[PDB]
Amino acid sequence: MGDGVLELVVRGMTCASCVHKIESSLTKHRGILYCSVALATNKAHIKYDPEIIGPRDIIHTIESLGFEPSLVKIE
Repeated sequence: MGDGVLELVVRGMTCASCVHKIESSLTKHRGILYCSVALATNKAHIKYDPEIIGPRDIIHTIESLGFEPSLVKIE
Protein backbone atom coordinates (compact mmCIF):
# COMPACT_ATOMS: atom_id res chain seq x y z
CA MET A 1 0.00 0.00 0.00
CA GLY A 2 2.54 2.19 -1.48
CA ASP A 3 5.76 0.19 -2.14
CA GLY A 4 6.36 -2.13 -5.15
CA VAL A 5 9.01 -3.20 -7.68
CA LEU A 6 9.53 -3.14 -11.46
CA GLU A 7 12.00 -4.90 -13.77
CA LEU A 8 13.25 -3.13 -16.91
CA VAL A 9 16.14 -4.07 -19.28
CA VAL A 10 18.75 -1.42 -20.20
CA ARG A 11 20.89 -1.68 -23.32
CA GLY A 12 24.06 0.48 -23.25
CA MET A 13 25.49 -0.74 -19.89
CA THR A 14 29.14 -0.88 -21.01
CA CYS A 15 31.74 -2.44 -18.69
CA ALA A 16 30.71 -2.56 -15.01
CA SER A 17 30.68 1.24 -14.25
CA CYS A 18 27.32 1.93 -15.99
CA VAL A 19 25.85 -0.38 -13.30
CA HIS A 20 26.69 2.04 -10.46
CA LYS A 21 26.12 5.02 -12.81
CA ILE A 22 22.51 3.88 -12.87
CA GLU A 23 22.21 2.42 -9.37
CA SER A 24 23.89 5.24 -7.42
CA SER A 25 22.03 7.90 -9.39
CA LEU A 26 18.65 6.15 -9.02
CA THR A 27 19.19 5.79 -5.25
CA LYS A 28 18.85 9.64 -5.12
CA HIS A 29 15.16 9.45 -6.14
CA ARG A 30 12.99 10.16 -3.05
CA GLY A 31 10.76 7.07 -3.46
CA ILE A 32 13.24 4.23 -4.28
CA LEU A 33 14.03 1.60 -1.60
CA TYR A 34 16.53 -0.61 -3.49
CA CYS A 35 17.98 -0.92 -7.05
CA SER A 36 19.74 -3.82 -8.75
CA VAL A 37 21.33 -3.01 -12.15
CA ALA A 38 22.73 -6.42 -13.19
CA LEU A 39 24.93 -6.27 -16.29
CA ALA A 40 24.88 -9.97 -17.32
CA THR A 41 21.07 -10.01 -17.20
CA ASN A 42 21.17 -6.49 -18.77
CA LYS A 43 18.44 -5.85 -16.17
CA ALA A 44 17.63 -3.04 -13.77
CA HIS A 45 15.16 -4.02 -11.11
CA ILE A 46 13.96 -1.06 -9.04
CA LYS A 47 12.10 -1.42 -5.73
CA TYR A 48 10.37 2.00 -5.72
CA ASP A 49 6.92 3.20 -4.69
CA PRO A 50 4.64 3.20 -7.81
CA GLU A 51 2.01 5.46 -6.16
CA ILE A 52 4.29 8.48 -5.58
CA ILE A 53 7.38 8.65 -7.87
CA GLY A 54 5.95 6.12 -10.33
CA PRO A 55 7.57 4.14 -13.19
CA ARG A 56 7.67 7.04 -15.67
CA ASP A 57 10.18 9.21 -13.72
CA ILE A 58 12.53 6.25 -13.37
CA ILE A 59 12.18 5.10 -17.00
CA HIS A 60 12.93 8.65 -18.27
CA THR A 61 15.79 9.14 -15.81
CA ILE A 62 17.23 5.81 -16.99
CA GLU A 63 16.64 6.84 -20.63
CA SER A 64 18.28 10.25 -20.02
CA LEU A 65 21.25 8.60 -18.22
CA GLY A 66 21.98 7.08 -21.66
CA PHE A 67 20.49 3.57 -21.67
CA GLU A 68 17.48 1.83 -23.27
CA PRO A 69 14.92 0.98 -20.51
CA SER A 70 12.91 -1.61 -22.42
CA LEU A 71 10.17 -3.21 -20.31
CA VAL A 72 10.45 -6.94 -19.51
CA LYS A 73 6.76 -7.91 -19.33
CA ILE A 74 5.87 -6.30 -22.70
CA GLU A 75 7.03 -3.21 -24.63
